[PDB]
Amino acid sequence: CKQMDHFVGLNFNSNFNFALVGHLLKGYRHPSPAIVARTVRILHTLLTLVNKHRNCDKFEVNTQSVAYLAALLTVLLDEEVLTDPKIQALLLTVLATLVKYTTDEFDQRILYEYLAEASVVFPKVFPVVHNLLDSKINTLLSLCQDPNLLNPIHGIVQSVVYHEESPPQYQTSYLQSFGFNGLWRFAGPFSKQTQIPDYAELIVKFLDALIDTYLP
Amino acid sequence: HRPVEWVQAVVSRFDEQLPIKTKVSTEHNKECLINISKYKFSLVISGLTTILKNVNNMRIFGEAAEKNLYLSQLIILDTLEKCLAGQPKDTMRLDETMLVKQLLPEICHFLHNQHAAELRNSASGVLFSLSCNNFNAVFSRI
Repeated sequence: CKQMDHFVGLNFNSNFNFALVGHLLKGYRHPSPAIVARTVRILHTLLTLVNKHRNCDKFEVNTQSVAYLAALLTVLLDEEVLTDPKIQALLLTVLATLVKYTTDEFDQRILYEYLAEASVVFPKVFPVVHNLLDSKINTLLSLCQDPNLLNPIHGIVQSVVYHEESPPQYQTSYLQSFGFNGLWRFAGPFSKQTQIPDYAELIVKFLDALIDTYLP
Repeated sequence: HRPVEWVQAVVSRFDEQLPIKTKVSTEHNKECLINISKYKFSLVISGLTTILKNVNNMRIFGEAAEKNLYLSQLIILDTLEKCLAGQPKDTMRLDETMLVKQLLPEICHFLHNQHAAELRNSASGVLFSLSCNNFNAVFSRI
């Protein structure tokens, strides 16, 4: 099971809890809304269990429960509860992937407010996801006319241009460093090619592993 | 760096918000130009001065000249007012670089019919805000 995490780019050994969320992120891109309801039901039931591991931590932010809240903020960001460079980058990638594919204006605004809050709060990890929303922000500044929409966008631009002067200690390739590359690849829309990919061949061996360990 | 090139798209949006070429978006765009000009200054002033040079050289035959030029010159000049009064306070030498490209549009303004008079006040205020730093270039020219 090492080999599949190289190809899908989500490593369970690097971070279990964010990688399961990143697997469930494609449920929001399903054509059926019932599947979306099942997806958020999975997220809530997982949230209850990961807070049941701790003592009465249901709907309070802690590191073993941050990612689900990210996946639940579409349907805070304290610096002292986590104090980790990787977790900020992972949550920021989760938020940016929740931005780029959704076309709901209310979801866009409620994510841009938390994004502009994160730009002021976390400038040190902000050039990581910067090219990912570069595709959106260029069209948003040029065409969009809602001041409530552009004001967090404007705050993002002011936060970027103020803190640009430092060299990138965490650039875009940092995601590739700890084996969590291509989170945006998995959370994208369905391809509609209806073609099985290549890596499923490896998954075949995965299945023929499991049987040989479990029946006898 | 090259994703931060959105400031040029902001400049192009300011071009599309010109009367010669939604008003809340124009106000937010102008305020964002002033807010960027505090930190990143040379790109904003370079873009805005290419804008004013372009507005100077277009569209003379219509009445769109005597109304849209009349409004847009005040728009460009008061954005320059709030940019230069946004405290840059650093030389970044540019003596022959861009200030030389400033002063010939400036004497194009106040070298010398009814619409001219209040433009002269705004251009004089622009020179007043501009000559708080780099007095040596205009002193050498005079």
